[PDB]
Amino acid sequence: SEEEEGQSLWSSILSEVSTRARSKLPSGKNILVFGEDGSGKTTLMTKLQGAEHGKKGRGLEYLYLSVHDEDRDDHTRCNVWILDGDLYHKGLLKFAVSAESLPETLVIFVADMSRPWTVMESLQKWASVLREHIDKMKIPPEKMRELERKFVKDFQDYMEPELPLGDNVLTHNLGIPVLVVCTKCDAVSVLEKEHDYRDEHLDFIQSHLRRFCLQYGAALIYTSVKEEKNLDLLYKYIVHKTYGFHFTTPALVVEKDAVFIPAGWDNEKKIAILHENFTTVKPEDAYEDFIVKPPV
Amino acid sequence: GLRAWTQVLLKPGGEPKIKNVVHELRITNQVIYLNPPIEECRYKLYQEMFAWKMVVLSLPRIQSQRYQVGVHYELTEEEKFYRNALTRMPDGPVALEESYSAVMGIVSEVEQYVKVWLQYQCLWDMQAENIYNRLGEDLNKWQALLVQIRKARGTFDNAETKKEFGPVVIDYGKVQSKVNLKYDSWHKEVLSKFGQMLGSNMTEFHSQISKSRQELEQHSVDT
Amino acid sequence: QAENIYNRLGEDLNKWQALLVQIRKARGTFDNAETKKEFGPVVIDYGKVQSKVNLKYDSWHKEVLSKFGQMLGSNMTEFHSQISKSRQELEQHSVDTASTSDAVTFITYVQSLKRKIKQFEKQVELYRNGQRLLEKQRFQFPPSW
Repeated sequence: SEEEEGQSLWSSILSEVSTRARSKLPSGKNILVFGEDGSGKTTLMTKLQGAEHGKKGRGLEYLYLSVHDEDRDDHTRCNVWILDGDLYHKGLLKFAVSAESLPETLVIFVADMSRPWTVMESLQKWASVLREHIDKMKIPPEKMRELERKFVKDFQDYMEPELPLGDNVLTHNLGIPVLVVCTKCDAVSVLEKEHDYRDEHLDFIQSHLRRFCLQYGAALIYTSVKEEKNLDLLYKYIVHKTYGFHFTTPALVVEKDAVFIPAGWDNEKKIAILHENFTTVKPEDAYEDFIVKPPV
Repeated sequence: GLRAWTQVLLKPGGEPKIKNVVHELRITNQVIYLNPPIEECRYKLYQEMFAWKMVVLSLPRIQSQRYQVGVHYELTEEEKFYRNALTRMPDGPVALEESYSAVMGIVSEVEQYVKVWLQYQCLWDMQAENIYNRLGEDLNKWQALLVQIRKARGTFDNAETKKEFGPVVIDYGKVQSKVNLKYDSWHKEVLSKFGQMLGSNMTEFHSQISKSRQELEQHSVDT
Repeated sequence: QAENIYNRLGEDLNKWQALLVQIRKARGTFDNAETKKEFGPVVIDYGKVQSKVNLKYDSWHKEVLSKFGQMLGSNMTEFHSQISKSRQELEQHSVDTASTSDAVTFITYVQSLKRKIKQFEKQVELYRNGQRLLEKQRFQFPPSW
């Protein structure tokens, strides 16, 4: 009766007290790791979780990565979703996706040198797939617009990690966090000399990748195939987005092996400023024109 | 194999077997972090399902290439192992999709039971001084507190603990045992606090009655 | 003897923080997944008495946390009152004045503020560490907090 009402009201008062304070921070979700077929990035994501496993799972994987930061020391598990290799697995990925996952939507990608031109193409394929999922989501367009506004504000909030918008900026106006990495990074020297490919072509590819990022919204990432550059920093930016960690690392531009351009680290003009070195690489040259593939 | 995994969720036939779920609580600063963690249980269930699928997937591909020679090895997914049959599934992707969906459903049921358990997290969360301040020394407040403590005790009838959450049998036994201990402790602490409040009220009432009786005995009303 | 314990604790702020850390370590001495302290071939542990004493010691630690919370709230409130007075003084200050008495008062206030800046910074760093520790204990500031 009223005694139970009072006891449960005390329960609710303490519940409000705990909810106002003991909420700690965000957890659970992780980014859309758009793992592609034949990526070989199983161990890459494993080292991202600090592990080493090339176990080809049931297509995709709802991988686990807890995170306890001693300021709170509460392990924040990550709903790591490394995308599969089957285009048939699209619905399962959607089945893996969720409306709340849409509320906690973040994206992830990498880039291996071997079919890096096709990695642009496969990235386009995965982006179209993500758009297809978003269409399949069919969410509240007002809530979608508000979330897009928040994401655009965050993009505008990209200050120095140390209004006027580009036409291609956020062209893939997904409205979710996006990540792009650089796989097979140890092979660039083999690509540049052993494969004798132009390092100017490599730079132009990086520029076109940055352009695709400007379309999308994924910052450039320092990464090493063997040395695993900035993987801790990768998780750091990940927490800065999701867990809201106090990101502090300055961006890196000069080092190609550790090319981490964060959000706002280069404008479209700064992309064009980076495009100044593309002398032999004409701006009208195709990525197919900048592609290499033997039919062996 | 998809049908068999579906049965496991629910000579060619076979029969798989899996362990039970790691049901538990925690004491992290007296904080009930379930043992194993829910994310850990979901990942372990994913690992078990992946093992069940890799039972089929471990089949090597048709090694007819030994007749050929000259080129470097081409042990692809479907080349070395049985990989392309995943795409070539005759029932379509519905089997693996339903497996993932059933895993999600089991995880949702685990989450529901876990929320039910964690509804007692405020039992550890109880700020007793703030509770005493909010309730106050109202005699009706004390009576309602006693009734509410009785009701809370009545809502804690624990006989069986290990609520088997399907194939991941939830080991709710020890968690429920620690929870019953914590509920008894909360009830006893409420009994002690209400005893203190009621003793103060009874002492105040006795003092007031003694003062009135002494006033009547010293100064007679019919003086 | 909790009253004597509080008297021995006193107004030591860093002392209170260290005592909270020690209380965390001591509570960590209590508690465990198992119940029988099975150290050695013949190792036991009175699990039920351990649970009851764990309840008692948790009550003691929570009471200590509440007392330290009251003390830390007093310290933070004193810091807040001092900060309000300092903000008012900074707003009303006029450094570029040729008046001798006003300039002397401003210079004395500036010297006193420079002196108290180190103590205030120590108190603020201690308060940040203490807030983190209280959250570690879940010592949430109340609505008045």
